Amino acid sequence: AYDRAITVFSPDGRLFQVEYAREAVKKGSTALGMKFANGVLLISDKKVRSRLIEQNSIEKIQLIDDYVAAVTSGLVADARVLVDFARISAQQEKVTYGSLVNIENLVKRVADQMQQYTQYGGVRPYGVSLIFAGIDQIGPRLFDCDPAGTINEYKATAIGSGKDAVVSFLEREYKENLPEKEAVTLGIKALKSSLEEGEELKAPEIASITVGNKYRIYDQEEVKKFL
Amino acid sequence: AYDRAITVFSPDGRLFQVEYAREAVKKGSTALGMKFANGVLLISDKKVRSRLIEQNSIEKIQLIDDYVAAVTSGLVADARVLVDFARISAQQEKVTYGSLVNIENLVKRVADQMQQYTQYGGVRPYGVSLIFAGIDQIGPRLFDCDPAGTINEYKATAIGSGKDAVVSFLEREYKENLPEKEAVTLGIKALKSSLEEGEELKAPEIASITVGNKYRIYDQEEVKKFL
Amino acid sequence: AYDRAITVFSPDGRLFQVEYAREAVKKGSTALGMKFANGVLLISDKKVRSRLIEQNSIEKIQLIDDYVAAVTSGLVADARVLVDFARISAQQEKVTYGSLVNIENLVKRVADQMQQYTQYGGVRPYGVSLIFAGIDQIGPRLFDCDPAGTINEYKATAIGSGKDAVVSFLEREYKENLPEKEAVTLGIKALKSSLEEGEELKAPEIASITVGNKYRIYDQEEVKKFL
Amino acid sequence: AYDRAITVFSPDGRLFQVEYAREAVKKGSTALGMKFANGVLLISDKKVRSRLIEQNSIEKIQLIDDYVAAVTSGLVADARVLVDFARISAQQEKVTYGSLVNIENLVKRVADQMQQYTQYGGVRPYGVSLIFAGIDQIGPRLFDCDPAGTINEYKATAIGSGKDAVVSFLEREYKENLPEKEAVTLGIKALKSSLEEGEELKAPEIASITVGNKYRIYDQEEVKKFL
Amino acid sequence: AYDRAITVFSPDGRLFQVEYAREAVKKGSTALGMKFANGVLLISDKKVRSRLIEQNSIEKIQLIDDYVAAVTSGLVADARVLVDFARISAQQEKVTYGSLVNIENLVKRVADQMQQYTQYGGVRPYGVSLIFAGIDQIGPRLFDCDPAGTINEYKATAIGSGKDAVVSFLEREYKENLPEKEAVTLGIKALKSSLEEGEELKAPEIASITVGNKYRIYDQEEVKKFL
Amino acid sequence: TTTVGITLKDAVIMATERRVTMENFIMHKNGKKLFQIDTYTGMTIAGLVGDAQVLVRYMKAELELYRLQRRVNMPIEAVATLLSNMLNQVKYMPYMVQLLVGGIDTAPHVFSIDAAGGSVEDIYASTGSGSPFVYGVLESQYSEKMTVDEGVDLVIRAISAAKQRDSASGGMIDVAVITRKDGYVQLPTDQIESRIRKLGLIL
Amino acid sequence: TTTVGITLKDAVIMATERRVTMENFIMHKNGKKLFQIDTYTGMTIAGLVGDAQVLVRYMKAELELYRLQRRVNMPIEAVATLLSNMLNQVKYMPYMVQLLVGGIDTAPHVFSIDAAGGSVEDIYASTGSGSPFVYGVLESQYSEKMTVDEGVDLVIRAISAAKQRDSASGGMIDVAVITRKDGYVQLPTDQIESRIRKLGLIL
Amino acid sequence: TTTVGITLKDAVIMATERRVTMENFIMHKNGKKLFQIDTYTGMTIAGLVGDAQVLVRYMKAELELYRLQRRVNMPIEAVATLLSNMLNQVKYMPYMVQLLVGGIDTAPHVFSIDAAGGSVEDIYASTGSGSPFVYGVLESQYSEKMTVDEGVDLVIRAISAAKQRDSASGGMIDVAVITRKDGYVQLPTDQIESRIRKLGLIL
Amino acid sequence: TTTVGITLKDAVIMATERRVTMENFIMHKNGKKLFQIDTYTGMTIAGLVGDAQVLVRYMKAELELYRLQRRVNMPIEAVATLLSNMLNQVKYMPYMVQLLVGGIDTAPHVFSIDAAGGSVEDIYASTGSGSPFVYGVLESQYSEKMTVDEGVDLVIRAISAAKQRDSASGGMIDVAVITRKDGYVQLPTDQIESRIRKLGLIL
Repeated sequence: AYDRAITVFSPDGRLFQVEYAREAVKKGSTALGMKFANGVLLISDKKVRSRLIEQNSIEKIQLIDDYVAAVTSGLVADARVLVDFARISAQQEKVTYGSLVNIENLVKRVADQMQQYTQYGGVRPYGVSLIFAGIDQIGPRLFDCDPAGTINEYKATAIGSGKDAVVSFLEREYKENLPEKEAVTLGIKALKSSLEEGEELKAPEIASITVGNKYRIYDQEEVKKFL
Repeated sequence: AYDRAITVFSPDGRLFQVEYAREAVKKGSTALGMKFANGVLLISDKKVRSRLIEQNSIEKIQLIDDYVAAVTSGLVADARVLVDFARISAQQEKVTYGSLVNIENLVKRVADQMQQYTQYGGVRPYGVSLIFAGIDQIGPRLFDCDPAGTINEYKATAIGSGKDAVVSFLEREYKENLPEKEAVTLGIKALKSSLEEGEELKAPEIASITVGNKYRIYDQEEVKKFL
Repeated sequence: AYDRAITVFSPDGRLFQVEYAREAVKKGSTALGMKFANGVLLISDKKVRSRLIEQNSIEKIQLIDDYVAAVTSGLVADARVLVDFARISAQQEKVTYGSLVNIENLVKRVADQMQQYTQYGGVRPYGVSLIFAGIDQIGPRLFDCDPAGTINEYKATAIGSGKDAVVSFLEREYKENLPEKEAVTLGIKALKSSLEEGEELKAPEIASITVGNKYRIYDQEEVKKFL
Repeated sequence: AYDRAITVFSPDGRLFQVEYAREAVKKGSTALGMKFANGVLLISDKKVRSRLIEQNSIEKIQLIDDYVAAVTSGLVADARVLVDFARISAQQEKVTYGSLVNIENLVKRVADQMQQYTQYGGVRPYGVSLIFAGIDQIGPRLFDCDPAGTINEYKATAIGSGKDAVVSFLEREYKENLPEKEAVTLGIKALKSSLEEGEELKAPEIASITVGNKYRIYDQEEVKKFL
Repeated sequence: AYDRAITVFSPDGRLFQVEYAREAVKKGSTALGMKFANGVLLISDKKVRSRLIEQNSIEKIQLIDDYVAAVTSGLVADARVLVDFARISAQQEKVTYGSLVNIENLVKRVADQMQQYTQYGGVRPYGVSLIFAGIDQIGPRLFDCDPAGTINEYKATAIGSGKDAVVSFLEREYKENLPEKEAVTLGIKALKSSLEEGEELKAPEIASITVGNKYRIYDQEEVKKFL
Repeated sequence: TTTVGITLKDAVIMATERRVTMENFIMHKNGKKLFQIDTYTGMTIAGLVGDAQVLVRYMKAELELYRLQRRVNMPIEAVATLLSNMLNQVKYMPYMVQLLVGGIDTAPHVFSIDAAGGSVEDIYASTGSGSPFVYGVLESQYSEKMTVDEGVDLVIRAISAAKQRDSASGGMIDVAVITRKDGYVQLPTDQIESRIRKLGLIL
Repeated sequence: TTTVGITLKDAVIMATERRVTMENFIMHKNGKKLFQIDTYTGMTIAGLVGDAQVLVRYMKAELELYRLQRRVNMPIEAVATLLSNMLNQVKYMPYMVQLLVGGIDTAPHVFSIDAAGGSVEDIYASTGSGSPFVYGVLESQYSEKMTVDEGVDLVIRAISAAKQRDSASGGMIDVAVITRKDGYVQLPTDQIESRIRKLGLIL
Repeated sequence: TTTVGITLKDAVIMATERRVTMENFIMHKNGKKLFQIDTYTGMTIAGLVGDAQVLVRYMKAELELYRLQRRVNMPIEAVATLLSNMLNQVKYMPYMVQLLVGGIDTAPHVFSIDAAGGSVEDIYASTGSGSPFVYGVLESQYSEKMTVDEGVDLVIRAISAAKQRDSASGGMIDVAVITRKDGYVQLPTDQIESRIRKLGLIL
Repeated sequence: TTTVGITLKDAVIMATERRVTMENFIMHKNGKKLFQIDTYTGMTIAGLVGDAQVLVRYMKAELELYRLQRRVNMPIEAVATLLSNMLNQVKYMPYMVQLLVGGIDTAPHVFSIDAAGGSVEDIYASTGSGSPFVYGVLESQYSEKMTVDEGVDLVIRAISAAKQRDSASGGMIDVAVITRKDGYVQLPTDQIESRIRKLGLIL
């Protein structure tokens, strides 16, 4: 009915095509991000499909530069095209202005790219949500972006399948300005609260930055210390 | 039937697609605007989705410059694209003419952008209404704009879910040339008359300007003084 | 059937889509225009939706310049886009030729713009009729233009909901070369003959021009003198 | 079936969309044209919709230049767009060649414009037939052109509702090289033979041209002399 | 099913839309062409719709230059557009090369124009077959071209309604290198063998050329000598 | 070349020489530089020949299309504004021409247009190579209280002075008087020779 | 050519000469260089004629469209900014003109715009060939405590000095005073001749 | 090079030399500069060779397409107007050529077209390097009361004078007479040598 | 023209002259060359007037749009990088201007940009015609241990030296001090005249 085209509103004024693209997000792995004292971090689960897969390859935390990073969930091909568009947009802003002063417009350019395909006929939306985390001249920023293009800045969030659970636990447990070790411990406990027990958390990716420093990926052993 | 394309009139000459886009406006938060003595104000409710949301972030009152401001209701992604188009259009008029002398043509450029997508196939309308408020060289102006593109200048209005309530209370209670404190008190009472009792008004946003001054956002405590 | 596309003739050779756009015209307010001795006038009813509406704002008589004016009926967003296209076209003719010698080609450019969208797929027609009135070097001209693009020059006409009734009253009562006061009195009586009795005529707009003069809007008190 | 698109042949190889556009011609007023001794004439009936219409306005005989004239039947908005295209095309040929040597290629350019829209998707045909009449360096020419684009040169013809009747009477009564008064008398009798008796012919338009002269519109009294 | 679009093959790999455009050809008048001793001729029947039609006008044999000629059958508006495209293409080849050395590439350019519209969506094919006849530097050439674009060079052929009958009689009676009078007599007998007896052949058009000469239309009396 | 246009009481007289060169080398002893551009207005040519004939074709076409679409003639201010916009839309591939368009609508006018499209009114004007001579004699003898006959005599005396004192002008003078009553009427060459032999300018 | 514009207490006076050349060869003894551009502001012309008349047509059109869309007049800063952006969007196929636009909105203004589009305010300005002379006399005699009559007398004395000491200027001076009360009023030629004969500048 | 075209009573005679250079260095002692452009009209060439042959190909094509679409020949005013619009649509990558097109429709004509596209009628015309010589002899000997034989004798005397007194012209003269009765007929070289030996111009 | 910008301890002082010429012929005794470009940074102009005013309009627009979209001011390195990319995207239809943008974000800065878009920092800079004079006095007297009052006295002494020893500069000096505490404050002309009369530079 009001259902099989991006350019058709419902009688209640809804785009079911966009909300179906939002349903595509819920099939991805759970990732989270949170602000802490002078910094911000990202944590991400991974499907380990087999033992023949490379570990040290396609990773759910992607750097956008040395001062913006991002995690994705949804269709992985769309997500890779999005992260590469975000990287090109960041480098264009660096050519034009010498530096990236607000992450929010990098998020806005990515989200306007995503909104543009919820409107014109002959394209489909992007079935991906993203979380951006980084330092700019305002401070630590943390965003999410969704198939509609809606931008939200948060203290902490998730995306993916266990998102609701990870939100609800943070809806009981998150505090501002934690030290970094405590913030990661809270994040790992949050990610464990989304699993269905019996099932156990294999080694997740964690990135983080503090103000005045550059980027920092935990290697797997530093992650093992918190499991 | 006459129903699933923007380019098809009904046998009564209606575009149901546009009115369905107007039904998207009714799902947003209630905002209002009103003129007072030498000035104009905007008040807006907010959905506070969770406690993990940032307060000091994406806000329902948006500045278009230092001498035009706006509130939106409807699809938030479309609304953000609209506010950014309005900002770029205002800055283009400032490059061309040195100043913004009438807000009405900024509203007209935004509304022609909205009307253009109620006509051409392969695009959908914008499911957003806007209220513009500001000072120009004519005086205090206050507008609304809708998914059809229809422009109206008012003394006072609302948009959003509780619009029909907030208009009706103003249809009993609005007077011209109130002092600013009385006008804001009338607006807060108007916004409370749209709630379903038991449910109480959390902290809303209020902006306002008087002639010869610049912009002025109330912080939260100055808002608390009227609750 | 032959029904849901602008580019499809019926087996009798009709475009039902265009005639549905003509049915859109009948939902607007009634306006009329008539020629009198060395001049021409326009009269227009208005929906006053509430008491919170601005009176001194969006008006049904619009100036196209100092020597062409126009009233509209139908979709108001389409009608505003049309009046602005007419203004830009009049100013283009003034840049090219120094003056506007025949109003008829301004009407022809607007009507060709309207006819162009009764033909190409992917656009809808304009659901608006217009009446143009003014002085040119031929004399007083008075036109109407419709969603098909059909141009007709008249002694007197109406557009809108009560159109037929008004036309029928002029079909009994109109005479050429009346003085301006008698012509406006005939027009007000014509507009009253389209109402359903009990319902009474609130303050309408009236504009008029005589040869060798410029434009002239009656203010509300001068209109009250004829009610 | 084979029915609702211009770009689809029937199993017999017919375009029903084109013939439906030809059915639009039959709802127009009857006009005729005929050759006589060193000249050619056009006669046209008119719908007089009301007494409030201007007589001295939109006329069924239109001049294409001081040596080509034309009458139309069908969709009147399309017909006016066609007559204006024919005028622009004649003036382009006069720019290029200094004069119009053959009317036939003016007719061919109009007919190719009409044929181009019986082929490409997303446009509809032109629901108008035209008769061209004039003097060129070959002699008096007389044509018709139809929604398909088919050109025919004749001694005498009609278009419109009574076309068949006006053809059939000429199929008994037309002779070459009549003097002009006899030819117009034959044409008025032909136009009267298409009416349904009781209904009487009000004042029609007649134009005529002879070799070495420009056009000559009969005024209404010179027409009254033949009624 | 596999039926209502030009771009859709059948499960047997047929284009029914093209073959329907070929069924359009069978509703036209019968024309034939044949080679004879150092020359080639064309003969064509005509519908004489009424006695009011001009004889000396739109003719079924059309010259493409002084050294290529053609006859058509099918949609007459399409056929006229085709003959004019063939004339422009012949003149382009004469600009480029100084002369027309092979008629076959003129036929190829026309047939590629016809093939191009049996492939792209949004256009229909040309419902016309053509026969080209002339002298080039190879000798006398004689072709047909169909809505599919298929080119065939022949000794003798027909197109139109009676085509099969005219082919079958030539399938019994045609010899090479006849003198011209005998070849025309054979063609007239062939054209009479396609009629349904009782119905008699009114005056047809015949053109012909011999090597080293130019073009030569029979007038009507020279045709009457063979009836 | 030389042109002349005079506005007087209810008429406007425009006349040219007829000698076209196109080289140094006078080549055509009978050209055409006075064009009727519409049933009540005419145009004179004083520039490069080909560009100006293209201009005359375009203005005939546009004014005829105008009269057809509006059932009234174009005003003289409108045709000069149109001609100025045409010449000024392209001035870096420019037309090297000096146009002079005269005519009557409700009052007589003669407007001058340079190569850059500066339309300007004057009660008498002249363009071309032998133009300052006719400006001299029209400065010395012209009065606005003239009739049509005194006007056309003044015009023939002017162009005769320009033919006597300039190389580029010459040939048989042709004159057209445009008035509201009789419309646009170009004088036959017999009356022109009659006025030349009467005024004592023949040699 | 010469133009002059003076801002005084609540008024602005703009006047020009009327002599257009278009050659060396002064050709039109009565041109038009003072244009009303809107009901409370005017514009003066001191450059190439055709380009400047195109500019006047465009600015009349844009300001009339503005007043129609907004139901209020355009400010003077806005019209000079618009005119500067117009001249500076194309400067490599440039307009060779010196524009001077004056008018009153809530305070009188007269702005000068060069060929490159440098809008700049001044309390009195002048453009054209005979411009340094009127800058001399306006440097020596102008006071901002003048009335309208002393102002228009100063303006006529200025343009009379420029007509006396310059070849390119000349012809009959035309003056228009634009004030907020009576609007834009152009003085008739009888009052201008009266002030010329009164001030002892007639010869 | 040299061309000549003469309109007389009911005929038009056009003749050229045949010597093409293409360098200083005369290179082709037998070229072709006289082209039949349609069954009743012809065209002569006096410019750059390649551009002019492109022009001849285009005009043959356009006039043949015209005769096919309209079943009648093109008038001479129409072909000169067409040729002028063609040369004047591109004049900044211009054709350096001087065209001369003659022919008969209901009255004989010969029109001259310069490189800028200035079409102009004359009763006799000539183009090319050795053109002023044939203008001299056609100014001295031509009368419009001639027959066809006196006309073609005048033409051969003209081109013989141009061959005697000019370097760029030369070679065997070719002449074509176009009349309404017999159409376009180009004289064979035997009759041309006969007229050369008869008129006492052979050396 | 002359500009000057000085970075000292927690402030930046930028001042210009006000005399615009636009000809040789100094024309405007009170221009405007010191522009506030954002609530904590300003820009000075030392080139062609029209191009530079277009630059000021564009930079006001872009920085206001920036502050609106990001709720924070733009850094000075970012605005100079933006301005350099703007001037260097078009340098073959170039802007002939010398820009100097100063301001404070967390530390004061004043950056110089040439016509080719070479942004470079310096603790004091100057542009314009009378620029080497103020570079001389700022080389001789400037110390980075100054206050705001000693700084603005140094600036007025500098521009007074440039007004004394240069033709292109002149007019009334205008100065604006931008600091983080009080923001961007332009000194009124009364305090400027007070410092001129105090420092013994008035004549």
